[PDB]
Amino acid sequence: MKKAVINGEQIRSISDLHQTLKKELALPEYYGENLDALWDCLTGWVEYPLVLEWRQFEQSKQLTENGAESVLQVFREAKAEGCDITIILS
Amino acid sequence: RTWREADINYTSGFRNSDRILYSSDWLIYKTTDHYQTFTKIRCAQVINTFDGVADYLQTYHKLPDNYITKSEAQALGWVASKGNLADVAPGKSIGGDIFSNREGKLPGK
Repeated sequence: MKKAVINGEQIRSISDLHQTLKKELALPEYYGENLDALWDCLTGWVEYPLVLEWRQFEQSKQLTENGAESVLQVFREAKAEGCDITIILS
Repeated sequence: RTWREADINYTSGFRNSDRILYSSDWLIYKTTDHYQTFTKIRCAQVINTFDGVADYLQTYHKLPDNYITKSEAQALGWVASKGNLADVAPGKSIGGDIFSNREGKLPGK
């Protein structure tokens, strides 16, 4: 049971969100901090179950150039593929 | 156009940041910075393994035999966290999975 917590109001940028993920998901140092990289890690690194708690999700959308949604979609898509991911949008 | 990806330069341990990306019309790209940037394989002399696999792909239209998808590797008890791929599937690499070109860096669908 891996816990990943994103504090949405802390995010200063899309790159800052990937860095938060690199930390919370304990991704490798070469993590490319992009959507393709994230997908690679979700299906080829992260151990499950995973609980992704995304606090102030709504603020994080503006603090990213609308990039938070595409990051969310990748988690949703991993979940759809059968990864045991609990997604909390708070 | 659809895309697929395979790992490059993988021997043992944890996975690395190198990938070859190939399309349904046999465009072929590589990334060595984990999908941050891509460069078109534009071949030349077959010196390195990116060149090797790209020229295989163009010739046979499939990955070499040393490749298994992620679901196949898992089926054999692959745990990326541990980095035990060379354990459950000796001499194998991950490759052949659909690649969604999510950042739009490669030529569109």
